[PDB]
Amino acid sequence: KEYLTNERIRAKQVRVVGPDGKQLGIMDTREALRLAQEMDLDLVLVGPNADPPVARIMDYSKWRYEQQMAEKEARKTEVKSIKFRVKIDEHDYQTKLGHIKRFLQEGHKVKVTIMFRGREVAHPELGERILNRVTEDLKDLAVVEMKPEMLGRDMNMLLAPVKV
Amino acid sequence: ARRRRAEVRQLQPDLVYGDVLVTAFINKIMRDGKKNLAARIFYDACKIIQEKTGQEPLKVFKQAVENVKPRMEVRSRRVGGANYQVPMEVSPRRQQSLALRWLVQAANQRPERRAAVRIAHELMDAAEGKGGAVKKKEDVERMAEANRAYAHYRW
Amino acid sequence: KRQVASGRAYIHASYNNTIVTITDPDGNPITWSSGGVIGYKGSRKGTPYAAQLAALDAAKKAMAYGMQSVDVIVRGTGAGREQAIRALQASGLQVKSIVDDTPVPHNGCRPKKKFRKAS
Amino acid sequence: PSRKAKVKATLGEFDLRDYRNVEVLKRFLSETGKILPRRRTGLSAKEQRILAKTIKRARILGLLPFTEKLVRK
RNA sequence: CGCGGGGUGGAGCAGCCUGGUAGCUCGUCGGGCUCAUAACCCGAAGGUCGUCGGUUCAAAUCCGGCCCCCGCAACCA
RNA sequence: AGGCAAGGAGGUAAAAAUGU
RNA sequence: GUGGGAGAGGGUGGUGGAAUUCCCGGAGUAGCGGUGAAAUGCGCAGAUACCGGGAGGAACGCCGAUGGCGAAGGCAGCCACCUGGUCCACCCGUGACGCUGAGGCGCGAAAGCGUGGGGAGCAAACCGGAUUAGAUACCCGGGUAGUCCACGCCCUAAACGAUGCGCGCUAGGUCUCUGGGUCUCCUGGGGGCCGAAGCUAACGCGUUAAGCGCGCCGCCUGGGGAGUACGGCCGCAAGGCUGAAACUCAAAGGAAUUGACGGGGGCCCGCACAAGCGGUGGAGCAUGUGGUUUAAUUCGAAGCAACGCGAAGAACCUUAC
Ligand SMILES: [Mg+2]
Repeated sequence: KEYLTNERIRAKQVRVVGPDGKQLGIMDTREALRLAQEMDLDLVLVGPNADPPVARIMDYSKWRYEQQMAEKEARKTEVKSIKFRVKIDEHDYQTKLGHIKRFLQEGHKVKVTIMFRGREVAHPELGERILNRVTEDLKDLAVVEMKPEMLGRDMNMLLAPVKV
Repeated sequence: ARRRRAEVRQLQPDLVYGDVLVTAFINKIMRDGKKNLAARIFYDACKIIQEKTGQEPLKVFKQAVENVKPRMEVRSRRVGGANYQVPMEVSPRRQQSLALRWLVQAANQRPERRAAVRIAHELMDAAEGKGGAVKKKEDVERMAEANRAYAHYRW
Repeated sequence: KRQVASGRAYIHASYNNTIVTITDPDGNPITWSSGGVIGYKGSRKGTPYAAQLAALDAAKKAMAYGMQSVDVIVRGTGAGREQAIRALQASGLQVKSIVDDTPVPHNGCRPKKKFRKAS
Repeated sequence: PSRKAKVKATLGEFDLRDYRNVEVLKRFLSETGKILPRRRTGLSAKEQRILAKTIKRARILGLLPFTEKLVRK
């Protein structure tokens, strides 16, 4: 997502895109620079390796800030995760449920992951039973997306909110 | 490795020039254990140099070596949890070795057919003030004075 | 736009950024330069080389406003204040005398939890 | 560790409890508005305490510098 | 259907908004850390942006059709 | 200028959960 | 008693600058702040840093100590006052007036809580952001109770020398302060450190004893249950004091000693990292292994130290299937 700025295009024919949507045509570097200076903006090279190199007359710093914000907001809006087990009991389960609910309320995607070890014989069964029960319990503020997915020794359930 | 300062190695000097530097260069050139092939190659390169830039083929080599040398080189240390580049001085011997290595590298990433030719061209470049080895040296130098931020760890 | 020729240099030396402010014989500043003026937006903001660079920048700025005689005030100990001092000495700058003034309170209010445990 | 300029001995006879004399106690405040310790002053515990008291009084008055500035470094 | 907002790697989205650059998180695949697992680390496989066009030199994107879907509108009868 | 120190400094400042 | 002497002893009345933040004036500009890294955060209505003035509120740097005071909690700018205890010298006066202390009264950190004031910093709760698999946490930015003062409570404590006080006696040395002296060295009174005897489970203690005694009080009677339950009493309430049983187990505990380990400290080492060359990992194949499959894929080998291993010779034989 990085491109060369100001006088820094190493070309002697850069094609000038104005600040609106126009194709101004096939121009010089110096001329492009002058145009940029005229609008109190700068010159960005958005498609560098072709015939006539691309001089977009945009505001660079602001654009980059916007991009960075976009990159931030997307990742962090989040996936939050809870790790269960095969043999799960009552108070602990309740606590986990509460935690999940809290996370949902916060405004985030919920993920229920199980860590397996000891005879892959009735591991999918109990896993399903508990996970499905959990889902049943929270079919008021949460809904189901990726159905019970045992893929070797990697079981994962993905749970998404009702009102984000 | 924590006991001895451990010895810088002795080389039997050249069979055409009488200079250990030359021998070292030849050794460097030598991959796969064929000095008695690579030394011929070096000789050929020297001859080519003599033919083209009307200079002594030892003198040119020396000039090249001088050109390729870095004074502030860069290193690798993990300080604070994260690895920071550490720019510091080079011992003369070590610097020379580095230069030789970089020249060798330049020789293998040049364009033409016969290796001798490539080596000759590289030598010429070094003598002049440009080329591949020279470029690498410059890069190295740039890496220092820009990452001199962490140059409060002299080690 | 201004000019004065004689004056002070102030180095606030914190953890996070070594800040250099250059000023007139009264107390009103002419220019100030930081680690963040010449790049360095981070932990390496508070770093001796960075500090030195900042100092150099400040000196240059001063030279543009026609400034000759400089008296040195170090305020604190952030990581490179010595480096900064050295840089200042170097710049072909009429480097007068070196003075250290701490804003150490004469035991005032009990500080934050990172100066705490140190009572 | 302080061993060449024993600040008690060099200055001659005088009274501790005389605060209007500032050059007499100018020995006793260091470079900053900081008092010299037992390793630097060379005084009896009691004597040292008395001196400190006197210095405090002086500070309250003005005569001896309250907080100075470290020249040279 | 009436009007507006969009459909993007297997699922959710950043990019669309300035026309060139499609990434990340999770899922599948494998190894490694390991005493083992988790995490972790590193990659592999996985899209042409619902999509057909046009604009345009280059469309995800400007723009139009259509699918649609969603949100709404199904009001005075 | 050194012999050994006596002190004020900011670098060390990676996070690390159990048993088939 | 006289004669001194030290002291952050205690309260009352001030007041001294440094610092912080607030608010203006200036001048100045693009970031500051932060950190293992960052993000929230504040800043163009001009922040931060810098000088000028004030507004406040707290606490008092150095000296300062391993020191001093106090019964203990505790106590430090400095002055003034009122006032405690103390220690000595003189041995001058009194003439056993002492020592302890069940109860009781009194104090009693810090927090809390009541009432009013103050409100800068800090800062539970609380909101953020990061860290994280999860974070109600550590890290970072706010931020209210509250810290502060006044009255009134509370009254707990690692209220600890984890050592009750009173006296006597039992080698020294050494530092520390503090007084008296015929003041290079004595003598008293504290505070430490090293140790004769002796003790003690040892560690240790050792004229400041946990020694040797006596005096008098407090409590102990396995752990856990449990400072709980009941009651009683005190408290505006939190809770506190006072203090069990039923049951339940064969350990709960302390000291050290070996070793084991340590994301403890020093010193070393090794191709351990670095420096260096070149590979594996990618391609194909050769093997051996897992896995499957199959009538049988003989058996074992398991991180280094199983995996071109036993097999240094599977067409049959070998060869177990
Ligand atoms: Mg894994």
